[PDB]
Amino acid sequence: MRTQWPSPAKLNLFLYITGQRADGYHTLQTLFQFLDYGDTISIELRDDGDIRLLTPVEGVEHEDNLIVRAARLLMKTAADSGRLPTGSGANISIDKRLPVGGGLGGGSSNAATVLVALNHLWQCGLSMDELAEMGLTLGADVPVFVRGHAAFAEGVGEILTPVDPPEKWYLVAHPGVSIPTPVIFKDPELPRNTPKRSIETLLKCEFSNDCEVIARKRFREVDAVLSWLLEYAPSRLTGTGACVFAEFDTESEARQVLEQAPEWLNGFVAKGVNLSPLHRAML
Ligand SMILES: Nc1ncnc2c1ncn2[C@@H]1O[C@H](COP(=O)(O)OP(=O)(O)O)[C@@H](O)[C@H]1O
Ligand SMILES: Nc1nc(=O)[nH]cc1C#CCNS(=O)(=O)C1CCCC1
Repeated sequence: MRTQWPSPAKLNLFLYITGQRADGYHTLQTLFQFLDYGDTISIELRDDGDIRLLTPVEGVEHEDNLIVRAARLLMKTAADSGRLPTGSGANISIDKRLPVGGGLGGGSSNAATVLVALNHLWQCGLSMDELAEMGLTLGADVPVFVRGHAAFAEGVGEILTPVDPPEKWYLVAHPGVSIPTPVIFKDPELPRNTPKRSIETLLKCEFSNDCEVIARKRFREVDAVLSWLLEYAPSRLTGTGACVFAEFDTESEARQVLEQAPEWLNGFVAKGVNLSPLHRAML
């Protein structure tokens, strides 16, 4: 039997950088919402203990792939606590719609979907807390996807308070440039002093992304996409870019703007989701 599992994108609806820890990571205040749009991961169980990703992700080696790393990490954690039925393995395939890189979190979502699916399929019985703890070792974005709810995130992104932001419609655009996440976070001029504020304050304040000014300055393609969208709707960088999104109250308006968009915006339209499609599938 094959099972299929959603791997949704996320948006950072706002993002404030509040400081930096000694190990390099930044402490932030951000608001995660899923999109009802993303990759689909298909899994067929194996009985020989092997883990095989059958569909390569462009530019990613098999053992570097967050899909394989998640699966191996669950297998090692489960086997070390006696929670791995003998012979547990998997064949994994992905229909990948999310850009590799871009701020939509596709790789982290892939890892989270694999952790959740294989925990169920192999019957490891790991708790949400346990999966999120292992997920954090694969990326600071992974716990929000594991836990499955829109959330106000503090710390480095793993301190998650569920909130239900309005589920807007979004035109998500991908500028034609790859921005490595470390470039933004290493920039001397990145805000790392935005005051830490309460969720009420942040919900009433206009949403912004502290990384946007640097992404726009350093990558002309991002500035171009943001300038175009800003004529139609509130629009912002998500993550550290390059992806930008525009927010609409209705599906109709979002799709009309996308119809007008030059092809170099590389756009799609999707609705916000406060419950992850992964967790809606798990019901
Ligand atoms: N299954 C995967 N999907 C996407 N990227 C992956 C995957 N496995 C490893 N990666 C790596 O992670 C990076 C992209 O991660 P992703 O979460 O897509 O970033 P972003 O948040 O910028 O979209 C790439 O450098 C790539 O090498
Ligand atoms: N806290 C971090 N510090 C770093 O130095 N690197 C990565 C970090 C992370 C994280 C949680 N994911 S996130 O989406 O909220 C974040 C990633 C893109 C922009 C916002």
